[PDB]
Amino acid sequence: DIDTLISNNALWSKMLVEEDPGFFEKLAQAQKPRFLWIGCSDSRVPAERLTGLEPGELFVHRNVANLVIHTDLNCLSVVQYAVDVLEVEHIIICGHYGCGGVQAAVENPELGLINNWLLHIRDIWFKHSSLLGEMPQERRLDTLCELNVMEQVYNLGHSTIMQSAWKRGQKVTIHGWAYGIHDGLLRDLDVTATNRETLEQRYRHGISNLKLK
Amino acid sequence: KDIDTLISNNALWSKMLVEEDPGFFEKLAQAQKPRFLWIGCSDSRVPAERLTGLEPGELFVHRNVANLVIHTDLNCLSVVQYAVDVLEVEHIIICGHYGCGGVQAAVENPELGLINNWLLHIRDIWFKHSSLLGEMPQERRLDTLCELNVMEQVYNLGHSTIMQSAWKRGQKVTIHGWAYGIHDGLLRDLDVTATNRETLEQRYRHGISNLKLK
Amino acid sequence: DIDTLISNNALWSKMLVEEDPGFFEKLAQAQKPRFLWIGCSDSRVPAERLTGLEPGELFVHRNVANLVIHTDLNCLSVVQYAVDVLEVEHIIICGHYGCGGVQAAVENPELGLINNWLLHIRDIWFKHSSLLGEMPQERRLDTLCELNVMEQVYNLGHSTIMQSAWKRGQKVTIHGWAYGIHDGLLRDLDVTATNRETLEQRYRHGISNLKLK
Amino acid sequence: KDIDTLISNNALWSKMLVEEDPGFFEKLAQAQKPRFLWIGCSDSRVPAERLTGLEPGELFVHRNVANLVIHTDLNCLSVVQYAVDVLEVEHIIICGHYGCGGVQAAVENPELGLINNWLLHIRDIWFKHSSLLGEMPQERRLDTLCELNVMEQVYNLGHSTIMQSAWKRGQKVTIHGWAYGIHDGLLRDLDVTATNRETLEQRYRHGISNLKLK
Ligand SMILES: [Zn+2]
Ligand SMILES: [Zn+2]
Ligand SMILES: [Zn+2]
Ligand SMILES: [Zn+2]
Repeated sequence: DIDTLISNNALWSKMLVEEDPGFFEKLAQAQKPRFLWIGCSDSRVPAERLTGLEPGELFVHRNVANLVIHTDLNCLSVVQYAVDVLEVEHIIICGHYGCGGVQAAVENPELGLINNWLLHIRDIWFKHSSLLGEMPQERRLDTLCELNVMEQVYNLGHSTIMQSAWKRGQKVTIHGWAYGIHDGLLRDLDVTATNRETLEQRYRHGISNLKLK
Repeated sequence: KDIDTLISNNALWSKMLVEEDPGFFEKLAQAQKPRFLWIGCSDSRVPAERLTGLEPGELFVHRNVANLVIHTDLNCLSVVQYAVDVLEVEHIIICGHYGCGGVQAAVENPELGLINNWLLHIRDIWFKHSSLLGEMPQERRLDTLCELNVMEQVYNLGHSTIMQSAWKRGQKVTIHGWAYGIHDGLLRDLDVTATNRETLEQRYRHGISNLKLK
Repeated sequence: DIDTLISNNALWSKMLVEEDPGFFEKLAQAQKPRFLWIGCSDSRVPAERLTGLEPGELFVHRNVANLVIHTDLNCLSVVQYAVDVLEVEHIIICGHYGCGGVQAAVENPELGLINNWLLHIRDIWFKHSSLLGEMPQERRLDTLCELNVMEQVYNLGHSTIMQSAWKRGQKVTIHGWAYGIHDGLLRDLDVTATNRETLEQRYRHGISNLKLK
Repeated sequence: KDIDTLISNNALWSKMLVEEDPGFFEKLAQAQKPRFLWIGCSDSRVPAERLTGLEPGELFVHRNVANLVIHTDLNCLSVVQYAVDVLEVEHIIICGHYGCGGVQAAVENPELGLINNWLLHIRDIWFKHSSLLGEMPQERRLDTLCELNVMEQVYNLGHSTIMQSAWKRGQKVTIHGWAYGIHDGLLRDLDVTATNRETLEQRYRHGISNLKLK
């Protein structure tokens, strides 16, 4: 309960204050994050734990099914601030196998308001219908999870924010990853782009190397 | 740390667990709906998992700049609706933190670009409480605004059709407004906890009143 | 100038007050609109003029390139109010040939913020690349204008707002139209749907009857 | 009127023009950028073309419920940005109208569903001016709110990065706040016209002050 959490915070804080009174000293030392993590609200496994990144190195955004919608100002505001103000060098979009958002999109359950958000994933399911169709029933949702991350990476790269940052020569690299709850091992979908040209090439080869695998 | 470093940490981290504690992945595999929805800032100075001492999978999370719950932001509203109507979280926490770069930039409109539009929502608050903040010892305004902001977002959340509907349906959901600083990482309950429509209107005023009289 | 407009309003009002003092009396007579028109901000030719509809019969929404984005709360709020509150019986999405939004999307000119909005049209251009590709250069933009309207109609029909209204049995029909500035003659794209089932069928046959024509 | 009726009107209407006045389509064919951006309500009780007496193609238009210019609404902001930076409109008009169903529903929160979230933005205003409206003769509040709303949206527009940037670039753009009623269809300039950042802050207060002292 809320009481338990409050208790935890107290103890947790107390402990650190003693053992490592410097812990809060480091944090007090303004360290601009160098990475922007865009993941799902499910947050099955915190980004910090998966990567060993320490708090302060990560600027974070989370929504249902880790989407980067062309016109979602919430995510775009996070991206623009991180890129233009914090000047992060890396942006990572991470999905996860078994994601409830991804599943709900396909198993179209009348969940309410949230379904509108999920229609963006449904567009993807239909876009890659042949590929998804030509494969085992049990492999489709996971493949869709990967297709989603790749499509969002593509959207991120085409945002005016990224196009303008690359055009002016700023150094920003975007990545697309995914992981399962059975080992928490990150899988690089290999759609890493450092400019507008590689974005296209990596998108193309990524989608095609799935049809081959 | 370059990308390859992060991937290296994960590989090793996962290997040790797989061996050392396979139980970790079993707990995770066990589909247990989150009970809390955390709405924090993208700055994420101290991860909510650390702060609350919760295990992964116990929290449904949403993060945006300066932790806002804008009346018409479908991103945050969709997270909320899914959590409440689908995952049925019992608690929703909006947590801010003193020193937030968003809150600061909002009052110092540094011409940061696109992000400024999002921050005008904090500026509205800065002006709304101009007297309370004007009678403030300057160097204590940004921290106050930080708390004022959290309270306003809690207010907006309680007023969302999502929340009004849930409460009317008689569903058990409590919303909280917290804050903490990076000197102790200690959470301060802003005393704006609401469990229904009535409590919402009251606790809200009796949350702002505190500061304007203390 | 602003002065001219103000002058016009005065005269226009004065005139009517005399000739037809009842004009404002009818308006004063609360007449819930029966149609919702969703068109482009260009508004080359006002909806009222194209259809002969009189003010008050039309509830209206306008954005660049007449889009109905899965997650655009502005348009969705107009739709939900019109459907659930005003109970309009008809919703019409109307595009127009030569639309600057449609052209800008393809001729990808770095126009600023607006380009993010237009990425939704670009998705369509690429979705129907084969069809568009297998046709005259001069016919592509106009065809894209039509494809856009059909895709937005499809989006509208899949919104939770429409799905829930149809499921509960409310009578709502959605249409997709377009017109050119050379004759202002409305062309029915024929994707009219009265329920969730006809929506799918009309979408399918509409897209396919274009490839044939 | 059923759909087929509307299509019939168009067919006939177009035929007569094609014959009677072919010049109409020539004027239209002549690409002449709009000079005004009109932001009105979806109610559209009286089309702006009628109100201003403008020809088609002279106005770039945007309509939403209760004519709002929300800080973070990308729909309206994209229309604005395109009009200002691309079409280079010289004037932007935000026009409200007394009796607006959105303004009314906002203060009477009838549990209309999704639309209520959008209307919370008007409610914020209703509360913001609680005294001015509290010292109002009740039956005159909704019309006041209507005007207050327009002024607030004009304020939000002037503060958008889009507008701030344009003005800083030294681009000539003027924003206006109007309103009218369906008894005379006469436009009332709410006196909140702004041509730059300075004028914006001033005219804004000197627009609200009028009402709170008159
Ligand atoms: Zn997920
Ligand atoms: Zn922050
Ligand atoms: Zn257009
Ligand atoms: Zn209205």
